[PDB]
Amino acid sequence: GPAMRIISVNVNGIQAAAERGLLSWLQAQNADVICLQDTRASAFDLDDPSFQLDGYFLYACDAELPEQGGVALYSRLQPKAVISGLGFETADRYGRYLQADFDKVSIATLLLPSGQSGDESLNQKFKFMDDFTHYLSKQRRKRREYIYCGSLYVAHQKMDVKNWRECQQMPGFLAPERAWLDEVFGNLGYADALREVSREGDQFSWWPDSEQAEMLNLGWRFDYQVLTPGLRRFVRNAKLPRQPRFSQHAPLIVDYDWQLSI
Amino acid sequence: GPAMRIISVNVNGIQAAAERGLLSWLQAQNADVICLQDTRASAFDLDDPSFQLDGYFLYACDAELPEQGGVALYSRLQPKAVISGLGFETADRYGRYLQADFDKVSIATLLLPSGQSGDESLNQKFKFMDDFTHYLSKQRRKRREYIYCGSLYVAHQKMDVKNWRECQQMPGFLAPERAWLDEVFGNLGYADALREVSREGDQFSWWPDSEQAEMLNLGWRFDYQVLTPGLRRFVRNAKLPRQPRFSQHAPLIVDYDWQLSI
Amino acid sequence: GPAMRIISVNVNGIQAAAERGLLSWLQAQNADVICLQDTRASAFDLDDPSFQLDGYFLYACDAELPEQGGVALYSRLQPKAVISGLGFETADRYGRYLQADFDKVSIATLLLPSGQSGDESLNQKFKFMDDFTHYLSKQRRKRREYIYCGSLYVAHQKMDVKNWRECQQMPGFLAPERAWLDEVFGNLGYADALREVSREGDQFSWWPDSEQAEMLNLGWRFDYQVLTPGLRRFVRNAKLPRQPRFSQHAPLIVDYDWQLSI
Amino acid sequence: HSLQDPYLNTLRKERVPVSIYLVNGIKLQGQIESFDQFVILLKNTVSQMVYKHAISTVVPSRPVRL
Amino acid sequence: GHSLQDPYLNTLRKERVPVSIYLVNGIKLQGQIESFDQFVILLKNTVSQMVYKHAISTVVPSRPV
Amino acid sequence: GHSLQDPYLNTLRKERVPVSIYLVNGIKLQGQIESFDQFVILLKNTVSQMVYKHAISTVVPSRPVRLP
Amino acid sequence: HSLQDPYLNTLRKERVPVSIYLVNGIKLQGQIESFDQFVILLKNTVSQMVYKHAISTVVPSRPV
Amino acid sequence: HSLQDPYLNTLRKERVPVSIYLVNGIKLQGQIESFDQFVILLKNTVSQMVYKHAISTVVPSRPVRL
Amino acid sequence: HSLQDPYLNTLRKERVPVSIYLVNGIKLQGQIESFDQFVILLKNTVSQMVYKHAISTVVPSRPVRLP
Amino acid sequence: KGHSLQDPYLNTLRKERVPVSIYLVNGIKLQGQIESFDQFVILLKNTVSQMVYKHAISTVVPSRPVRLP
Amino acid sequence: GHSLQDPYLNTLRKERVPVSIYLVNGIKLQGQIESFDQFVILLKNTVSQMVYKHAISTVVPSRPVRL
Amino acid sequence: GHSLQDPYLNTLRKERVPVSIYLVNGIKLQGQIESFDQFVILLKNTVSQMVYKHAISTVVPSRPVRLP
Amino acid sequence: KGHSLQDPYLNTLRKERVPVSIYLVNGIKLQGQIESFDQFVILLKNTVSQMVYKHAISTVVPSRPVRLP
Amino acid sequence: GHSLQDPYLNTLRKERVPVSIYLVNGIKLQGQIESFDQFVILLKNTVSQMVYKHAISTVVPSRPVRL
Amino acid sequence: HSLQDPYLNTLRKERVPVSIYLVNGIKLQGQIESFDQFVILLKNTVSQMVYKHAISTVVPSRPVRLP
RNA sequence: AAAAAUAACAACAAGAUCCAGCAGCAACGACACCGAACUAC
Repeated sequence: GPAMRIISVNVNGIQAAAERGLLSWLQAQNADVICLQDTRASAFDLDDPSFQLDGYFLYACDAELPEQGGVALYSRLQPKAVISGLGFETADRYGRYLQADFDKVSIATLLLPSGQSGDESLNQKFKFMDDFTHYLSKQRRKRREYIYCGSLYVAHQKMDVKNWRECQQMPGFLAPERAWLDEVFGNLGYADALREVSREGDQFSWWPDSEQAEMLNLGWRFDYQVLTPGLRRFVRNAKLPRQPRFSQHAPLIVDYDWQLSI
Repeated sequence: GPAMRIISVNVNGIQAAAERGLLSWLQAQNADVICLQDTRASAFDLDDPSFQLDGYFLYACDAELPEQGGVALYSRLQPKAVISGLGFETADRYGRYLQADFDKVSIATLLLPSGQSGDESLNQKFKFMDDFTHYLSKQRRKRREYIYCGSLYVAHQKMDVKNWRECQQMPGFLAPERAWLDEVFGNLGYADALREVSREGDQFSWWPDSEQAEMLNLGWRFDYQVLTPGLRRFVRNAKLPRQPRFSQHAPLIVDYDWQLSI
Repeated sequence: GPAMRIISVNVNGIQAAAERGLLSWLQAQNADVICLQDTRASAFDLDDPSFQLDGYFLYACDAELPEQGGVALYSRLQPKAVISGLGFETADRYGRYLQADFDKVSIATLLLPSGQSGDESLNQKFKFMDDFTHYLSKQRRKRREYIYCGSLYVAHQKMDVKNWRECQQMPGFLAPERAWLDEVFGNLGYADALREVSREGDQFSWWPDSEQAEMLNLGWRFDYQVLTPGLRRFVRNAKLPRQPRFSQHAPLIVDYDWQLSI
Repeated sequence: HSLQDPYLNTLRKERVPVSIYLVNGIKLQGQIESFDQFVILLKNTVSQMVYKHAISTVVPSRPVRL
Repeated sequence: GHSLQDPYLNTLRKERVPVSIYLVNGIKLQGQIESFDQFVILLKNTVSQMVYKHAISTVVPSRPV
Repeated sequence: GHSLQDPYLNTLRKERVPVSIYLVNGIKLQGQIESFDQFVILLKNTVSQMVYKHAISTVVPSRPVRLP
Repeated sequence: HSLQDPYLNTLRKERVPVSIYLVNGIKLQGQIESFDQFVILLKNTVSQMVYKHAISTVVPSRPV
Repeated sequence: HSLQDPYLNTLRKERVPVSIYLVNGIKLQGQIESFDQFVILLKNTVSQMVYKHAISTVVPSRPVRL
Repeated sequence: HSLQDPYLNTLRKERVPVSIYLVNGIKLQGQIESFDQFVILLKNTVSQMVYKHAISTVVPSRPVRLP
Repeated sequence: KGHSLQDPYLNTLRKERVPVSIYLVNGIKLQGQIESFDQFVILLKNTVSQMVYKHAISTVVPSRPVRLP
Repeated sequence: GHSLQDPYLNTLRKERVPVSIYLVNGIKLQGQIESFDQFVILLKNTVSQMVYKHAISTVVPSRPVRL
Repeated sequence: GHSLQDPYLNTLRKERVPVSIYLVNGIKLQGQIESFDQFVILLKNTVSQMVYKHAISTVVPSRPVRLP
Repeated sequence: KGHSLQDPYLNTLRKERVPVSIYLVNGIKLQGQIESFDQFVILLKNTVSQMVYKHAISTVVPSRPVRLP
Repeated sequence: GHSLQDPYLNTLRKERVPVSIYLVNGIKLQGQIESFDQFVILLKNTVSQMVYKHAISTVVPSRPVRL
Repeated sequence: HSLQDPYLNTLRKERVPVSIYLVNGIKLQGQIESFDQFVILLKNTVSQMVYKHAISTVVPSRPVRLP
């Protein structure tokens, strides 16, 4: 049947992903579109055929400072048109957004700054969120549905984090971020993909560098397939495989009944 | 764990189900409260220890005529209080309602008339629905979470019935019944338990007497577990085992993480 | 008082019906717009004075082959604008559609293929219906109201025919045909006219060629006066005068309250 | 409001295409999405807000019971 | 504040008098009064139509009451 | 609350003066005030007519009347 | 309150001819012998009780 | 009446030549001299008292804000 | 106000070119600048103000979904 | 130079009495046979002949298949 | 002269047939024609106006006319 | 051309008649024509408008301007 | 009049029979190959002889990339 | 032609007047005219946009500036 | 075309991601592949011809300096 | 000036700056208003 598999992943640097073997695993997994957040490389660097897969196209938006950020995106068929922009100063400067249009559906490779480095990063993240709320309030009018395959770097509910009592002050889980996520996923109506297909816990996507957290399963859910309410009904399965870890995060394969086409 | 299992099984006459072995199957099938409906027998008949199970209490309310209707209810522990009244001529005169109260949770054995028997039955069904929607709108003030074990004889959406193209004319699927059932699950805020955990089709709970529909699985979903929005989050799982069927309807088994108590 | 009478009779050959007295019968009877179907001739044949009715403007959209079909209208006042063709291949080729817009309403004249001639005719009918359902889904959004004089050649419900069991194999009563006809009157909203003011059985329009079928009255309701819900309130009365009998189809007369005014 | 509220609620839940005749003669068509003490919502390709103090009559396209 | 409206309307409705409700815009409605409220009334000339009070001007009963 | 409409209407009623009511629409009705209220007025004719207050524009007595 | 009542009181005490233009478009002539919160009396040739809601504007015949 | 009062007061103080369009269609012109619950005294050479229940809109003519 | 304000404030925040049809059959176009309990404001070149007792309907140009 | 295709097509649609359908930039879909045409105007027929301007037309779809040599 | 628009407009003006010009915006202008030339077709209804042709979509006379 | 567009415009210009320009989008400009060109028409409102001719639907003078 | 891109681009789209997609100024999409082109009109063969006027066309999105000579 | 448009735009360009251009679709563009040529104007406020003359309806400078 | 041609040529040579707003209001983000008196070919996945008489404005996403 | 009725709160320091776009509405409620009373849209 019409199975559209989207594979979102945060490579945390395309170099590490290529070293660990993300390209081979991704090519093996049948999917219509793959989102790679945080490329940390310029568009010319992605031009190398090493990253170009057979049967997939190469799209990417590079940050002003290559190491600061960058996003990529591959699809099986030539999309209608690529929109490598957002409008805000932060997005345009750090190239944290790239969109691909299709038939009544458009996929966006969103990337909110982690804010785990320092205070300036947390302020940039707060600004980016206070601007993306306006952006989503604007896109709420158009007919075409959107699929933001984005690493929001913010956990929503307790089901996304174990031992929440300890992470009540760690960046990515404070009160304002929780409120913003609850408003974007409730007030605006952008229903999540996981909380509608599998309302279970322990579905973590992030793990600190410390192997102790990995062994203990202490992880956070940062990746998100944000879906317009029009596409919520078109969800089928979404499971996070952690054994093919190729970066700080893990892929988030999601299959939909909707079928894309030029 | 704090699991709570509820079984709703319409028998269309407790005699036939007891002959097919519903009593032993229930006594073996672990559960807390059995919302069995359509007893078709008077209280003096249910009082017979043959029907009374071990470790489960018995409550029953019949109409003026034993075969005219009536509904019964089992329970693990002695409920806080049982009430056999709704306030409507179409409910009390037919003995179609019986509610049992545990700590801030009320389970009700609702039974709507089939309507396929004739036009008068369809008119009585419409009157009962128009009165029950008002009863619900009046009950929205209470804080107790309600668990209506309803045999509504109405399919909500397309997935709830196979070959809807042909069923759009047969009773149990007309426009006003659909509108009423959607309003119950719509504006009023209530939500069905089965459709919450399993959003897939082919999960039917009724088939005509002709074995052809059973072989083709052409059936409806005339059994619902209507839950107050307060209990919507506690729905763990739901199942509709068709093989161990003791009548036209199939046992509907819903398990929650809620833990009832005297 | 204010009233608007409309006649819809499938003549299946204007020549034969006129030789039997159709023209004089219509001229003698009061009427505003005669929306007859199946002219079996060309627009020039209609333009001849022998076909024209004194006091009624005449328009026609002949078919590619005269005998294959054709449609013609008889308006009493110069309509706002006449539109020939429906956009489909089978519609524009075989001249099976002709609309005459008025100040608000816009009587049409639709003629579906019989289907009893052979499997190819049945496939053409299925294709035309699959296209016309989409046409209606697109048309139901505009403001103005319509009054299709369609000869759907398909019975709606069992009550519209006697001995529906034996007709399960004959064309015009198959499962997909009933499904389409009920969906056109279901979700789309296009109400009916004959079965809207008098919901009594034993009323039919079409009768087999065998006179014995007429004596026994084993007929089907093929002539429909489909009308957008906006006009369902203005429907005043309907009649199926089978006494004259000018062709294999009985004349369907109706009278509404809406007063046309060019 | 013993008749206004139940009538509007019945017309809403059933999604009956109602025709609202305003005071100035013109009539609007569409089903009642939601209603208030002074505003009704008509859905007919554009969710418009009609005012109670400007409506003259409200005729359902098909009969409705009470 | 309806010691004169409510009894008159109730009598006209119970007795089933075919009344004609002349609105403010000049239109002449007809039909029997089915049920009246403080701000709306119901007629059934052909279907159950709700007429708003603020849009009504006069109510002429076809028979003296 | 008003103190000038009630007495005027009571006078027009008890004196039985041929009253002419002109509505906001721009029409004329004739008859005597049989009863009044806060929102309706009964007018005598071939058939008693209940005219609403919000629709009445002017009430002219056929003859001059003095206030109480 | 602070404008309607004092304005009507001034119009009455001066006995100035007052033209009351109704919402229907008619121009009623006469003096305001008295005024209420819902009806205004305009007497000059024949007694009249013009309802407040049916009054669009009220223009004096001379400065006040 | 959170913004109506200050808006009318600003139109009055600045002596803005507003244009008041009634419901019947006729338009009146003149600066706002004063206003109160269900009344506006438009004074421009000649004084007039326009009732608010009969006023449909008030075009300020000049770009004036609160 | 349970359904009136949630609609007018939504139109204001979204800046939808709304068309207001008055009770006398006249049409106005523009965006809601600051609606109140008695009067609404338009965002046209003149910033007209329309009372809420002479407005019959308010139809938006683009479909607005209630939050 | 500028009518090498626009004039023959309309002439063929007119001579053969083809019931064409015109589309205005406003989105309306006018129907009726073409009676005449020029450099900036087209005369429809149908019930009452009305004028249409070229600068307001977008597409002229022929209901029946047209053959222009 | 050497066209179809000019004779048709001349006949419309001479016979004074009520035409209903429809603009590209979709609105109509009821009224008869008084004089035309280029980029203009003066209408004389209740208030004289000046259409610009290029903003006209169709000119529909209320009665059949033969050039 | 412009045998008629000039008289009816230069007349309104020299006479200073308040004109109402209806554009193609629906908005209405008001004011007197200060000076018009083959491609643009300057208005004399509170602020020099300069309304283009290719975006004007109609020009209706509120005064019955003579047609010299 | 000496169009350096319009004329050759349309000629190449026609010769190769690319599923051109014309988006009109009105905002509606028309799909179908390009049968012929002119200075003021374009005939696209979408199973009919539809003629779309130039001034009413906003963009001409091709389905597959074409080689511009 | 265009004997009045060029001198009217030259004044706005030399005086650096903030103009609020109105597009045909109704959207407004606020900014000063940086340059102008046949069928093109340059508006630099938030970004040097190039507005086509055929898409402009009105050019309100919001200031009495006349040569 | 004293300024339109240099502007478009600079935008093409610099390959700045421009955004063309049309008269209908739709946006089209792309790069100028080749322009003419009536067309401005884009460059976004493929070459998309855009007519001059339909463009409302060209917004260079990056500041540009005239020649 | 009164919830035809909360199977019941381990308890209220206390109420009178532009839609990557619909195979397209026989046409937009006929355009933003064009100052002595006469009873079907």
